[PDB]
Amino acid sequence: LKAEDTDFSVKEDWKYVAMVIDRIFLWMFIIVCLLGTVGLFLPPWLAG
Amino acid sequence: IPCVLITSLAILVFYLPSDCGEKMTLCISVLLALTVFLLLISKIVPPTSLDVPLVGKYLMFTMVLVTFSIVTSVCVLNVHHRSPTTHTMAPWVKVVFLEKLPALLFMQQPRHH
Amino acid sequence: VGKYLMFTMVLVTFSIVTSVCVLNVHHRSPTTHTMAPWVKVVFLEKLPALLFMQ
Amino acid sequence: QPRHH
Amino acid sequence: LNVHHRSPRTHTMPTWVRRVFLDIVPRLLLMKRP
Amino acid sequence: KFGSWTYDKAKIDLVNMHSRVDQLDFWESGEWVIVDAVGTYNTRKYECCAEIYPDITYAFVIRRLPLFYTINLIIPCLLISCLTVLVFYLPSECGEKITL
Ligand SMILES: CC(=O)OCC[N+](C)(C)C
Repeated sequence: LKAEDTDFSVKEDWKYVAMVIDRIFLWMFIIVCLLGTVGLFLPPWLAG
Repeated sequence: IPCVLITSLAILVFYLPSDCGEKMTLCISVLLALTVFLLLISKIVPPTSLDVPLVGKYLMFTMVLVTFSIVTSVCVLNVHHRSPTTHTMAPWVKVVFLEKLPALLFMQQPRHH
Repeated sequence: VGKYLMFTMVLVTFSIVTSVCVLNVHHRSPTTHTMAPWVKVVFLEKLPALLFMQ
Repeated sequence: QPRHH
Repeated sequence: LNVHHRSPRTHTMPTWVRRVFLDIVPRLLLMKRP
Repeated sequence: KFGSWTYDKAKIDLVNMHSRVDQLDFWESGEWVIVDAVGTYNTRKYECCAEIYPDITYAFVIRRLPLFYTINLIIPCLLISCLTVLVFYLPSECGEKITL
């Protein structure tokens, strides 16, 4: 049981690392998506 | 008839358990089918802007609703796959979602343990 | 042929609805649901016998 | 391979 | 997905990865472990 | 661009009957609107011929009414584009990220 607990702990660490990578890239993609939509879809409102 | 049949499946995603691992399939399929039918109808009618067909207005409204449902399904899935090793439940979350809101909806949590 | 296709699409839509309901029933545990006595007496005794499930 | 066990 | 399905039987986590992605980035993103 | 083909300015000359294109009996289309429609008088020399050939050029400035293509292209595109970031909020256990 002790060995199982240690291995489960390491797997949990890997899972948390994956979650953190998802969160950072979610931040970046939200920023890029909003910035790009404003940059490339603002001009269309200007002309129309 | 195809549009009505597709639109009748829009609400099914909210009765599908998070464990089956198939919410995304259903909601994405509904959205894409509605989009295809909207495109077909656009091909049929003249490309004029004096008024919008009622059927097209309905399909567009349903598409907005299904996009909202996809977002909500993603959030529900994220909530469902949470553990003490990664997240913490705030006390307000308990007092609300485990006590009050279930009572309003006639849910009656078992709380056997 | 078109009439047959329409009829079958209606049936398949009904099957999708029923499959959502069946999946919902399948993923039930005591931690979240309690089985009503009528559910027991019907679905574990009577209907299975009618269907030769044993 | 770690091959711990 | 590749990072998520790692186990001690298949991989070893570097010390710097542990340090960074359990101390620095999580705080910078306003997320804290239990 | 309208003009005489075989008669130079010294033989046939064009006169603007009136600057604006007449739209009194126009049949509105429902997709475009004529913002401006003006005829301009010009003369120019051609490498074919030693004389000056006049012409009147009409420019039709037409504006598109955007509701149709808005509804049928732009908003479906935005609704699909709103889902691009959701994959990063989807847990890895649910087994549906690649699908989305
Ligand atoms: C003389 C003659 O036929 O000219 C034709 C070409 N154009 C219209 C440029 C003068």
